[PDB]
Amino acid sequence: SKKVLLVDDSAPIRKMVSFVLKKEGYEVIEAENGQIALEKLSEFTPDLIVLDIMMPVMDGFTVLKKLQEKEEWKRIPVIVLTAKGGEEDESLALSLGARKVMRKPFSPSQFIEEVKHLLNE
Amino acid sequence: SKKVLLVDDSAPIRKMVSFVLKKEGYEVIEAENGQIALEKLSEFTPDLIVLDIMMPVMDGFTVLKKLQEKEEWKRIPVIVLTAKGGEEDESLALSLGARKVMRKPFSPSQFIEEVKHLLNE
Amino acid sequence: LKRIDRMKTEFIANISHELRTPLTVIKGYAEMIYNSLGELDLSTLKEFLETIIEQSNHLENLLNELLDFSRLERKSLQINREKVDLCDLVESAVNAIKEFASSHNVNVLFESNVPCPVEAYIDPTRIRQVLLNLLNNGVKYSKKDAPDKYVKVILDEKDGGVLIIVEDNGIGIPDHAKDRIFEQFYRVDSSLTYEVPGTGLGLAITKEIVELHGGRIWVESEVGKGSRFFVWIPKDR
Amino acid sequence: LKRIDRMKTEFIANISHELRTPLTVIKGYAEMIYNSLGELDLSTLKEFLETIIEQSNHLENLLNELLDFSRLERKSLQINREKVDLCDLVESAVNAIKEFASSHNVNVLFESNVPCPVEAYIDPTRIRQVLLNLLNNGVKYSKKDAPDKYVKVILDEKDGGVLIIVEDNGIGIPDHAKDRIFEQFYRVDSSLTYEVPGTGLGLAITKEIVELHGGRIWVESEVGKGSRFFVWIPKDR
Ligand SMILES: Nc1ncnc2c1ncn2[C@@H]1O[C@H](COP(=O)(O)OP(=O)(O)O)[C@@H](O)[C@H]1O
Ligand SMILES: Nc1ncnc2c1ncn2[C@@H]1O[C@H](COP(=O)(O)OP(=O)(O)O)[C@@H](O)[C@H]1O
Ligand SMILES: [Mg+2]
Ligand SMILES: [Mg+2]
Ligand SMILES: [Mg+2]
Ligand SMILES: [Mg+2]
Repeated sequence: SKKVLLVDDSAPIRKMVSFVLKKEGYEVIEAENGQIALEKLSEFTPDLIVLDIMMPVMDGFTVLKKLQEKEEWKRIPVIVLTAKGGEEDESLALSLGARKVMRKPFSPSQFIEEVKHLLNE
Repeated sequence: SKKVLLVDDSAPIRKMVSFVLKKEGYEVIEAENGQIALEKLSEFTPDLIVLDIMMPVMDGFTVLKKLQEKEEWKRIPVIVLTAKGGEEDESLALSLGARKVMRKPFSPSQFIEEVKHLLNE
Repeated sequence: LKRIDRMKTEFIANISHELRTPLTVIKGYAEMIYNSLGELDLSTLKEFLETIIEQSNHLENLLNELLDFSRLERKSLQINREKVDLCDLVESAVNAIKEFASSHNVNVLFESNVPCPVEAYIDPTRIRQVLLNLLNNGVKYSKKDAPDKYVKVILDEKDGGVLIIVEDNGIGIPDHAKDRIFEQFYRVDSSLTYEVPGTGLGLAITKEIVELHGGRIWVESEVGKGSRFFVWIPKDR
Repeated sequence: LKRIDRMKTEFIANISHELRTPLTVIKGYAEMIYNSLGELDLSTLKEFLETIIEQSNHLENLLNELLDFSRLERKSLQINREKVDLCDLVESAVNAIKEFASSHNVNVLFESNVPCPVEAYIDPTRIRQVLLNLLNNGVKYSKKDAPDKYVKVILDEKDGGVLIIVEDNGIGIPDHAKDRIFEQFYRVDSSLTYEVPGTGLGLAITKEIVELHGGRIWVESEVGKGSRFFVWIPKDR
């Protein structure tokens, strides 16, 4: 069982995403904003980060950037899962080390496929 | 089994409303706009009219008004089922002889309760 | 263009109206299932979940259209051209509007004045979106009592490019609106008074798409009778 | 107030963003069920349908807020006053924001300077909506690294009426925005650059509600440190 850091400000999304992830046997750690996320990263390293962009306190891009400037953090795979349409936003996230970008709303199955692909690399 | 004239321009709504109505044993006749509706009224009298407001070709208020100016039509009970929020719109519909006004989205059960109340009067 | 602010505020209400149409279906079927758990078989339940998924897709699209609007106002939308056969492009568009036009007993017709392998260097998705918008308006704004309601696509090539006409015997368009109907959020007073579903975005989006191809779109119509929309797209370089 | 048109167009995109949050949940769980028909028991299915119904209710509400906006701009919203105890009204509002404030580790506090059976002749639903809006903004705009993030409701009565203060050690508000934050669609640049969820409607709605009671709302804050929102409502006639 791998460990996943779920970062998003919507509880319903967290609860939903957690269900799909735990269905595949994974352990889930939830963070509701960018700062919460970074606090949890300082005292453990997850196998994957599912990351939202638009959040209070600290946004996803700030997180992405702060992940890069640390050695132990910049190798952790990140799926950006955002309600933002843009091709500029996808491109920026990728250039900040995000592996995949997925637009909300999304298919929970295709999400699961993409999670497994990154955990088996 | 009573007969109901379902007037609405959204097929998904018609298909949904038809299912709830037919579940209670009623016969359903569908109309997709105000004119279609009036054509079907000329060659049969239903026990109830479920009426939408915003439609192409002919709106619900026009229908309501054209129902009033005929003797055989102005006694048919009408539920207005509309996506329009207003208290002016509810009041207008009532003054044009509409019995109930229900805002979309709605509870299919409460709808069914209201349909039965008007068919047993 | 001052009065534009008065239009944007009537649009907010229109956005709620059309967004809460698929929402009605979603919350509907969902309550149907949540209540009739015993009565329902696990194969009509499938039929029911399908339509929830499809209807939440429809309102995803209605939101997408709002983005693509502000993607043109903010001026960043890329046009991906290629050589397409317009004959089968408009046929696909005519076939996409089938069920909608049937409902209100509107006849959809496609006619080509020039032999049919008509090719042009255009964005296949964006031009279709223009066709659909015009075709839809054709159905949406048809006459109350006109024996046979029709929408007609006439495809021809002349005048340094390709010329597409969308004809309808519909409610027509007044003189003062002949230009303003392409403005963002603009709907003719009639659409408002007679409670016609709409946003005022369709044509504004359409116009910007046509002109990004370096083409032009105008309308020739008379208030009582018939409306014809002209779409011209240049061919050579 | 020319630049208002530039605000309304940034709002279209913001509307799609917050509407597609509950839509994600709806299409999500619905696909979860449609696929895992065998695996799922008919009692977690209930739990799943519930949240679909509740989430489609949340986006019904987000649309309702858009209507109530254009109900104030069009100027027709009725205010239904009655004698309410503000102490338990704000307590209800503090209790409504519990889970949201918990998430981002924001402390919600209510303090009354005057003994607590404080009554006033006000719309119980509309004032709550004002409280919730301010309280929410308190949580929404909290500092990145401030040891203890708090929002404080101070209830007092003086100066010919009742005075409500909503305090927060948050990101503060610059001078030029101290007035403009109550305009429709206005968000401070920071909210845009740091990708904070929002519409720009909350306070515009709030202000109109307060002033329909014949009251006033202003803000005293400094950019680094703390923001205090003042709501004054008159008592006698
Ligand atoms: N075929 C037509 N016949 C009559 N009026 C039309 C037609 N097409 C468009 N209009 C008018 O032009 C306005 C703008 O069209 P459009 O941008 O598609 O907005 P809408 O979403 O309201 O259809 C419409 O509201 C309608 O009043
Ligand atoms: N407590 C606060 N601290 C800092 N900025 C605030 C606060 N409350 C409101 N603002 C600013 O004022 C703007 C308007 O507030 P509001 O009408 O609630 O819009 P929004 O939906 O963006 O919160 C916000 O976008 C934000 O920039
Ligand atoms: Mg978010
Ligand atoms: Mg309708
Ligand atoms: Mg249109
Ligand atoms: Mg707000």
